[PDB]
Amino acid sequence: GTGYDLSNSVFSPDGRNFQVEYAVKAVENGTTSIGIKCNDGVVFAVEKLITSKLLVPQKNVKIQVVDRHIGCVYSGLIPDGRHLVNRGREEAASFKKLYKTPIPIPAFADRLGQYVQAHTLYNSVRPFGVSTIFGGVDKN
Amino acid sequence: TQQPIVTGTSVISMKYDNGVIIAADNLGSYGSLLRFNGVERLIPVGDNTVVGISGDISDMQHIERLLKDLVTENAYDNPLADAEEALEPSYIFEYLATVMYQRRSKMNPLWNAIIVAGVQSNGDQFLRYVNLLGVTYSSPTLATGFGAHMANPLLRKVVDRESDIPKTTVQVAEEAIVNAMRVLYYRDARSSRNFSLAIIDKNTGLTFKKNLQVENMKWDFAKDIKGYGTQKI
Repeated sequence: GTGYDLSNSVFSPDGRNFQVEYAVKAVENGTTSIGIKCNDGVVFAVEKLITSKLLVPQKNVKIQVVDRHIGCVYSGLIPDGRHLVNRGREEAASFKKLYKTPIPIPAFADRLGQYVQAHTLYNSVRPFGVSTIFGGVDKN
Repeated sequence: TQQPIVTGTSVISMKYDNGVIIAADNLGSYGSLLRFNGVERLIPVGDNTVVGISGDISDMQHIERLLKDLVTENAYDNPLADAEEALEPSYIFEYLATVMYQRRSKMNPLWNAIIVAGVQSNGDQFLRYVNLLGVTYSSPTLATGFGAHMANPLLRKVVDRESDIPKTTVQVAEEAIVNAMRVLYYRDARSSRNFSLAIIDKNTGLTFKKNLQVENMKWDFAKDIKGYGTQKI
């Protein structure tokens, strides 16, 4: 039948999660953002649509910092991206508290990965409306 | 409720015309045993604040971790983290003063005596004390433990009140601190010869000095002293 797209954690007959694919449509509608890996680091860049001359230039900062070495940029629902970075900052502080060393980037990637994946397991939570490009320099 | 195991002795400080000077020795005492000699008890936060902690070293390291997290937290979503919205010495102290009082109210205190030294954004000198009880006070000169009894009387000779502050130069103020460290090495049994000294100035900035030693010590008069009363040889 139909109605598989109405709830989150529900599998459609083709083994797809439509509510997640609907969140991708919110990302596709959003502002374009990029990431470039160089020989010893990473470079993040974001577009900032000027809606009016009333917007103060160099003020509405979109790129966010996690810990002291990780940079995060996202596309789609901006508030959803902030929620993910807030969790990422809590997860980075939790890693540094216990293990002393600042969180490695592959380690940080999984921490965000598991958190976003968790929001696809229940019908009480909404999937994230952002695709986040992130990275930094660690031990290796 | 706890007890201090590894301890740091006096932290002495004073304010001069252009800023503040704070100093502490590099010892980590284990009761009567002078166990560790490579302990930095002055924690610089940014380029405008130095935090000097005495007492429990494990609690000091916890505070040290909290101060590093404060720098990281302040820089989050803040484009002016190194400018207008940088951490002031007043912000750093008040945070610690809140933590110190909350911990004693939970009957589980951080066994420390802390002096926050620094220069504010407007140029004003900052020097305030906070301990395990959460007691806070400001004075032209501030010292913890044995420094309160011995260094304070010496430092107050240079600056007795608020009007003496603009009359005291960096050279005179530092000389008084170095002399106080010598006196503390004479009479404090839990003191070290090696010490660190920090100068926070509104013009020259933060000057952190490491591996300073107590010099020009008077000991020659000891050879003339023999016995405890009637003994001549």
